[PDB]
Amino acid sequence: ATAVVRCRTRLARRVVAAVGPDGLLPAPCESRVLESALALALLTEERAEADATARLTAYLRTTLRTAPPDPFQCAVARAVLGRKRLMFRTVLAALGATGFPAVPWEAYDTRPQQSWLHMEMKALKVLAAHGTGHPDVVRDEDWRALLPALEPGPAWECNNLAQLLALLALRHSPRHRPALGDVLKHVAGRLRPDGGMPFIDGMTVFTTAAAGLALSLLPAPPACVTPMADALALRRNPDGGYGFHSGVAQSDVADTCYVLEFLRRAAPDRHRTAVAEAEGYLLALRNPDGGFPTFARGTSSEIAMTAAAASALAHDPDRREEVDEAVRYVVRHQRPDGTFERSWSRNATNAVFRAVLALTGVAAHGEERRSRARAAERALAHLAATQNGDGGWGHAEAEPSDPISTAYAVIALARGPRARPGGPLDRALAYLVERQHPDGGYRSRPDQAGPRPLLIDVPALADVFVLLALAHAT
Repeated sequence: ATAVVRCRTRLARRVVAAVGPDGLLPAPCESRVLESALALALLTEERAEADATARLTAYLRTTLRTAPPDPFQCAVARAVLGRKRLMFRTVLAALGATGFPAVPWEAYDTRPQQSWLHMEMKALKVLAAHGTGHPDVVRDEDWRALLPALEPGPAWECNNLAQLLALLALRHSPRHRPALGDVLKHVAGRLRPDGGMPFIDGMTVFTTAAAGLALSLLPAPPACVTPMADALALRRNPDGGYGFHSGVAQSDVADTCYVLEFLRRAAPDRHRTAVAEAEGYLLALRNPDGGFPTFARGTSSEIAMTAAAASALAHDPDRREEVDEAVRYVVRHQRPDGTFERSWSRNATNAVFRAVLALTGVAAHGEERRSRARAAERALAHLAATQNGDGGWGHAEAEPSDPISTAYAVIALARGPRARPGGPLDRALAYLVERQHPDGGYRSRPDQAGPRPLLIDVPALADVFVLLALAHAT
């Protein structure tokens, strides 16, 4: 058949082969400068784990020299070697790189429902109180929020950044120091082969769900979709949603929508109860304006999450009203140039693809059909207007192409007119065909972020999102 189908086939064989007998597609996260620097600071201050500290030091020097990250992480590494604004500023101040923000202490107090950020901001509050010479300020409720960092094993919620900041704070407390020695051993044991510390253990639930969805959209889905569906469903949280990796108790809308989209196609009867519980999870999060947040009702609706939930819920015709109110929300928030707004993915094409799928997957007629079609047309026009000469898209309009940003654009354009020779979708597919490696895979600059906007590199996601685009486009 076509070069595109042959590319899709080779990629699908590779993705299937990567799924293990437990039904999971492993998705480890690469070492990151920020966490590697914090781990170095912590172990050095505690005069612990000499072998690990030297490996961390070598990792940071190599990475600064060969693949330097964004300027904030660079400044963090240089500090140790020799609200978001408040967080990042206080991190640099704790490492001696700048002054502590002259803010009321309440500036560090956040809603506990945002469990990871809450721990990070409490740890940073303690670091600022001690760093400015006001340790008496710290309240017992501040320390109490940090207690999960003293538990042995992997980090609480698989989050190495939160545990490291918490431990940097806790080492100032005589009452908590008996527990420090054993956790430092666990922290030191996490170093990757390159000597670095990753942000998180991985994103295997997110990645397995997106891969299952891609495989479920092929003409003949492989048999492995069933154990993949099984492996996801048995990991559901009590609220019916899904976190991004095994052992993540905080559910989120992005992960839950990929699981729900996959289960609806590959196991709607076998996992009927998990499907219903995921729909229930989403509906319980829905905001009065018709949008959906990432984690917690009462926080701002987000365009990409609202579009993802619209498409995920659209399968049930009984949810038509909530789905229409979500699509109406997407239309209302489209920007004057046809785009939407970034969040968990750092490229512009991510929210475009989610919006276009919501705008075209829910069947509409009459005035609302025209309104949705016009919005989808402007978004696809934005893609055509910003397409690079090589057929791909980058993270932003002037950036060089990358496969993941291009994959998102392809998913959207597959909802436009039929591909034609030399047209935008045709050229994008040709770009993806050309970027396929001998081993059948893709290598891409990463697009996930956390804490936004700092990039997270989960290399398993490149193959998975390219396969999802090729499954949509063929």
